[PDB]
Amino acid sequence: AFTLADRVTEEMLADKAALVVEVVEENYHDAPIVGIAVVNEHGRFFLRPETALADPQFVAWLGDETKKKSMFDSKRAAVALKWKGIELCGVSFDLLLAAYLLDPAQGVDDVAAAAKMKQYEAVRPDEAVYGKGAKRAVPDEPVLAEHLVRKAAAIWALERPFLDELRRNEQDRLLVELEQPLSSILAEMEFAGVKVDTKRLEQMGEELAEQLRTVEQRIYELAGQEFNINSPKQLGVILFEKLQLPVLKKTKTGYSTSADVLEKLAPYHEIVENILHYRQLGKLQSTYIEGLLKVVRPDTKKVHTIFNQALTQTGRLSSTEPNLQNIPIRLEEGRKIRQAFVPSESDWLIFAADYSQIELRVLAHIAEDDNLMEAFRRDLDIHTKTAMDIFQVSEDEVTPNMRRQAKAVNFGIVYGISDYGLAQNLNISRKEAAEFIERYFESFPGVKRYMENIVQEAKQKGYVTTLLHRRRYLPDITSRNFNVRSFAERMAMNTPIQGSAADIIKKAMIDLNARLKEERLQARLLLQVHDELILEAPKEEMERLCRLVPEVMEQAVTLRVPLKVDYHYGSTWYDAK
DNA sequence: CGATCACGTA
DNA sequence: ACGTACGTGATCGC
Repeated sequence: AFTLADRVTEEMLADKAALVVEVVEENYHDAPIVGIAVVNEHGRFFLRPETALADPQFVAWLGDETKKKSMFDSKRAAVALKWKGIELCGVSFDLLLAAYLLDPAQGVDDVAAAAKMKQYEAVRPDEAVYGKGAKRAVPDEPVLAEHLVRKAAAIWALERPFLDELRRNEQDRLLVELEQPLSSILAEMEFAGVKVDTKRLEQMGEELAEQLRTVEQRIYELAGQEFNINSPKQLGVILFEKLQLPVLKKTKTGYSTSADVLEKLAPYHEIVENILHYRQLGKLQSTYIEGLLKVVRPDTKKVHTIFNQALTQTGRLSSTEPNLQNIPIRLEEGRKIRQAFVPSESDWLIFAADYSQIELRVLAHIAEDDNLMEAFRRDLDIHTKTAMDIFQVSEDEVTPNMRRQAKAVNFGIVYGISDYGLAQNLNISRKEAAEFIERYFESFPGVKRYMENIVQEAKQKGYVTTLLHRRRYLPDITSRNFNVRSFAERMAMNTPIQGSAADIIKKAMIDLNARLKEERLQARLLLQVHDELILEAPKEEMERLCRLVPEVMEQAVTLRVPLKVDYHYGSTWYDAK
């Protein structure tokens, strides 16, 4: 049972509690809190939020760092409270992050899923309580109050067994010193948001709209017929049946029209270059103009992403609503989108700092490959050096094509090398790709030993680990299906690299936040994009940031090779180049 | 409403 | 025979 409380009392304010601050909307920015539950040594309490959040003693308790709270997804609560002007402190255990670290593959998205990992089932999945999609709703108070108290009771019961397993895994510091402090930093970044120049975005959409109309009219006259260019089915009929273009790859239902396939078809018809261009413009228009404008806040003109900290299988963050980790940059036309991302205050600038080749530097460290470590100790161009070694030429004899192919080898090595995967990427035969791979391992025998050993270790232990002891279980490493087993082998090779790189930048973020506070800088973190950090700061702080930010990022961990950070700043995200 | 294509990023 | 890890939008089916 539990107390359905009319007022906040002293016994609800104990120095250790499980706390539920329920935000049902999936995007929690400026979202309602629908109910609160507190479980502690004195009992179990449900509080209505309009009462609790107006009570100065409850607000003081929330913000008291010495009053310890155990929660699930405390960032969601912390951010929803920030929009109400209320500080949440003292979160000493986050069951979402604890479950994520123990096993990211569970996809633990609610308390019930985490509870099931320890044979605790006296709590309902959130989706069973609130419903799915269209029929999603907050239930009546008796039903809501029981759910929130059951969630708090589950958190109360599950802290000890989760912490015990984290300790056995040597992941306790990973939770308490990395992921939990990072959660507070992400909460601040999301709450700050990024300012958008919506007038510039709208002007870009207008120009894109004209150019789409121009290319689309060109495609129709080249096909002698109007059709929905955005339908892969209609497009496949036009290309491979009407225009009789060669079919070099079929999908499941019909024909493949992916950009790769289209590159090869461009010699046969002028329509193919136009379809590629039409796809480029339509992607910018639908996803990065129209889509961005849909989630810009009309009052502040800011976007407030949500960084999912407990989703990826490697320890990376992801970013949603909007995804600010896939804003175009590779092609100049899309890169101009970044001109619409601007500082949030006048006389401020965008500052962007990125690790140089962090994945291959991590590989050099974990493989202890003499040649690879020496290449980074010389700060060589790694792809040119790889071409020199693979193709047995001096630096002067590396042609652009040779560097391009060596780069592709380097990407395959990080991803989990295979002759078929490299052959697909370089448009060469499997036998040729195998020759490249054999030459690579002759030049980097420590990497070869590492890759063999990590696959065997994944088989023996059942999992692989990162530098800071994140883990990923790989049960498919023992499969007798070649495809399934090969997937797991590539994951064994890639996850310690991608995951260790994630560990490093997460530590850098914690270290940076602490240095910014010590220095009393106004500069603030806005975004992380896997190997880069984006900040905004007064123009008068740029000189100090040019020294501080790369140093903090470079010193976040000590590896057998240096870490190298490049940086740029300017009046928009585009200009921070 | 739900997988599939496709394409954007590191 | 599949490159590693993500998210969004569109089409198309029931």
